[PDB]
Amino acid sequence: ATLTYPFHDWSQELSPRYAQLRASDAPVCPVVSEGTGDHLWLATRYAAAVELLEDPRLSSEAAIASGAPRQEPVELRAPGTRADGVAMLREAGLRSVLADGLGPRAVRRHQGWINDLAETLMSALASREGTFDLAADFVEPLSSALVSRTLLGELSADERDLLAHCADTGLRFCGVTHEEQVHAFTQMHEFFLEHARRLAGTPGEHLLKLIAEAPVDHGPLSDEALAEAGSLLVVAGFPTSSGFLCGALLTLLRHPDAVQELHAHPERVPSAVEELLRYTPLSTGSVKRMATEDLEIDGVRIKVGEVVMVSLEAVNHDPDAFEDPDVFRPGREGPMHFGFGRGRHFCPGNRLARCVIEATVRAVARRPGLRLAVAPEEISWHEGLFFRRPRAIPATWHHHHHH
Ligand code: HEM
Ligand SMILES: Cn1cc(C[C@@H]2NC(=O)[C@@H]3CCCN3C2=O)c2ccccc21
Ligand SMILES: Cn1cc(C[C@@H]2NC(=O)[C@@H]3CCCN3C2=O)c2ccccc21
Ligand SMILES: [Zn+2]
Repeated sequence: ATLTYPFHDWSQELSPRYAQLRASDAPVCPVVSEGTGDHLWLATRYAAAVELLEDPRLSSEAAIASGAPRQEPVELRAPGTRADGVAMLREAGLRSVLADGLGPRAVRRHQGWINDLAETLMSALASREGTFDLAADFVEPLSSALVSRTLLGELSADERDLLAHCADTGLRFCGVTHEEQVHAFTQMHEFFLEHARRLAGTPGEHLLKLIAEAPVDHGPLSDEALAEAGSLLVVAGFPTSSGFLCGALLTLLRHPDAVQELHAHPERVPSAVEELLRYTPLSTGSVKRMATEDLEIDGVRIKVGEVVMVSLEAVNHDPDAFEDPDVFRPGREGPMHFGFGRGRHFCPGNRLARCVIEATVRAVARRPGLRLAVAPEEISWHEGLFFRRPRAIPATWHHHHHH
């Protein structure tokens, strides 16, 4: 009877399993990894997720460590490496560099070109008669520019392609062999071992530069430590940004009334950004934590060493938190969504993410003539990715009204 994980819901149609688990009485339900056979706890209710992700007895670092019970088929690392950029920066005493390079000051430095670039990419599409692909010709250049200009430094087109390929090949439940999946991480690691210092020295204020230039104990930060930072930034910023912006465009274009309302009321755009983060399902897996001591939540005993997963998508679609959870309702006042997680490990990139998301929403809201070119069921999805992404977003112009 035991349920295997994940649920193979690669499109935006969420698996019926979440509702089945949310209806269970317990705050966590047992599942078994389809890949490793590890037994895992899974939370799907908003209430349970708040308590679990606020608990200091559950450790992210410990669930990332090699050997932990895991949901993914292969370890997400170059073998023999720590591959925990967050722990790295904490160890190096560099938490403030990340906060400073992703905080509201950083956003203020980048929002100008981010908005100009969103507008450049969208106005460039106004010339297309017939069907064009918003994924290839809007999301990928915008997400590539975000990663290069705010995170890694000046990337060549080939380097961008390599890093994007490593993320798509490594961050998967299925669709590639184990050796190909390992090779994604070793290729990314070897790339940054060679190039991270050079990238950190390219012009601009990208985060890798700030990290490489920050004083730490005993000489400059090592090539291995910079490499660990590089791989963290790729997996944190690249497939997330491209997957989310793709899914958010699909949500907007499936709700032309919402787009038309934002066209008439730009002051409503920030509320729509937050609802996009609740409503648009990004990940096919779960955030995870390891218990560092026995604990009991609402009757369930979790033993030290066991791993607790929280499905943010399940949580964001919990009808006990959100009335009509499967309705895209941009003026929803609350409650607070789990699109960026919760607690200690709440996404440190959230301000930069919101900045790019808002730029994208406004580029659409200015042009309510932008339409999906096919029915939503006619969109094809990359199967097996941790971060959902359609193969293409075919779009077309009904008219060219803009302001
Ligand atoms: C420039 C873009 C981004 C950067 C630099 C970034 C950075 C990061 C980093 C470093 C972490 C790990 C934090 C930790 O474990 O302490 C993280 C976690 C997270 N990020 Fe972001 N991120 C970006 C974009 C996004 C986007 C677009 C989303 C969702 C739409 C997102 C959602 C999340 C979530 C839910 C977590 C929590 C994972 C957990 O609890 O283990 N991020 N991000
Ligand atoms: C942002 N983010 C952090 C982790 C944990 C761990 N931390 C790392 O630095 C390395 C780099 C390569 C893989 N890593 C990890 O999986 C993670 C996993 C899946 C998706 C996104 C993730
Ligand atoms: C919505 N959302 C969920 C996560 C957790 C991440 N999701 C996965 O599928 C993979 C599978 C193996 C481990 N994973 C994780 O820890 C996440 C990270 C960054 C940005 C957004 C995120
Ligand atoms: Zn108008």
